[PDB]
Amino acid sequence: FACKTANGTAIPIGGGSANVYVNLAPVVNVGQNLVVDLSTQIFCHNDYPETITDYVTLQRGSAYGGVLSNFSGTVKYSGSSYPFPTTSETPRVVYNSRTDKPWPVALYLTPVSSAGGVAIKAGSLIAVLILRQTNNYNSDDFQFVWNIYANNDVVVPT
Ligand SMILES: CO[C@H]1O[C@H](CO)[C@@H](O)[C@H](O)[C@@H]1O
Repeated sequence: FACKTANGTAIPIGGGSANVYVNLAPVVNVGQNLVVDLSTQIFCHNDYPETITDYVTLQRGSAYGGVLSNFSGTVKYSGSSYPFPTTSETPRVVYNSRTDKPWPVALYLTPVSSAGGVAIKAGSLIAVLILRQTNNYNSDDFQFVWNIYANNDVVVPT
């Protein structure tokens, strides 16, 4: 089991960490969602589907910088919504193919009432998402840590 980003940054068997740089809607009004859909940028696969089933959760999602200060967050994982920053490990998604499958994580971030102006700074860390991979074969319990960075400013109109 290993993962890679759209631009080809890899985290190999056994886990590790990588930086993910995301383009964000440049203007987001109060009452609207800023959507950060990581399923278009993070992909994983099973290296031995003939014998092994891989299990993958969002173990933890943390918010940083402007997202922590200026947004009210929800994370959608494989079709179900949970609070973000997260309060529990998600259910598992099964990985059972050698063909790359997206990691079905999307953040939905809506501005809090106090938010206004540059609510997310370009280049800033906005989230850390921990992918936890286990299997039905051995005791492997690996963390794939995704550090999410903003590519651009996000303005919340006032
Ligand atoms: C062969 O072992 C590797 O590949 C399998 C299947 O993906 C994983 O379950 C395991 O943790 C290792 O990453």
